[PDB]
Amino acid sequence: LPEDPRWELPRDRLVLGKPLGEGQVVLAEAIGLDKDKPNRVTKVAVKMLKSDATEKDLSDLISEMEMMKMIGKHKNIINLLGACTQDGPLYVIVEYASKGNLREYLQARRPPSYNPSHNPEEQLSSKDLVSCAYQVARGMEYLASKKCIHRDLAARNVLVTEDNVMKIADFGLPVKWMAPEALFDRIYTHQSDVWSFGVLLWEIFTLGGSPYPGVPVEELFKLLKEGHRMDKPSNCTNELYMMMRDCWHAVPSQRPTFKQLVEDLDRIVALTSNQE
Ligand SMILES: COc1cc(OC)c(Cl)c(N2Cc3cnc(NC4CCCCC4)nc3N([C@H]3CCN(C(=O)/C=C/CN(C)C)C3)C2=O)c1Cl
Repeated sequence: LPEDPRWELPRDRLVLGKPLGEGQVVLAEAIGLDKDKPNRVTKVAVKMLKSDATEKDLSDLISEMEMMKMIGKHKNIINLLGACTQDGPLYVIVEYASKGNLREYLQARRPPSYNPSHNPEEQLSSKDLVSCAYQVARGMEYLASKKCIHRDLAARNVLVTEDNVMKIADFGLPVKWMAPEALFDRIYTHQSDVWSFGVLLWEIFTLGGSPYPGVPVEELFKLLKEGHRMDKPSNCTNELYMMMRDCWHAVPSQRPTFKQLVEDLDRIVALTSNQE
């Protein structure tokens, strides 16, 4: 594989740590990732091919990496940090998110709807929830501006850092998150991503609720054509419900853009107190 000096990090500068999940992702420590601070260690996530991996697996991993190079940096996406491509197997180094995906993060913060965790965490304010939504919309607005269409936007594909920064995941590569047009015609656009975001908003305000609970997949597209839409979560403002519903406009052209959603969420965040 051709070397790329803009991203290469010597292999011995990376201390492989524990599994993070399934190629596969391990936690690691990078020594001197910032060339200005060569004695600093930074926790990172690393992706590499699985044990019984194919040629297709390899070139997808490369495509993902090359795509990540082009998209550029934004604080609300999982950014590329480097790669080990030479002295052995391919490693792709990206930012680490210690607090899990948003779906788990939220569930684990439910009041003791059911809390599956034996290790529960502290309650989130109303302002925190809106601000989570705002950050995710910022992520997507940036991705949309670089002409990237996600296709599987959902709370499970948002990750949360140690500092509670929301970061879009796997943006360079389930039916209950798809716009109808994607579901039927396999037509994915920025507008279908906006649909997916509405579902993601509903997850936020159900603290990780499963969408369309009890509805079988088979039925769902029909129900959707007939104008079926999820009910408002028990604890969600009418305003934020309207945003969900706008995201779920049957006509893709009539949905708001991520640009507009960011603006709207910015206003709502500033209008929601830390105490309400
Ligand atoms: C090219 O490499 C990547 C490209 C990416 O998007 C463009 C992403 Cl999102 C990733 N990441 C980076 C990443 C960063 N931090 C974490 N933290 C874990 C969160 C899950 C709990 C422990 C820490 N994970 C990353 N992973 C995956 C690894 C597993 N992930 C999950 O959400 C797993 C959920 C399963 N539950 C039951 C624990 C996210 C990734 O796949 C990686 Cl490694």
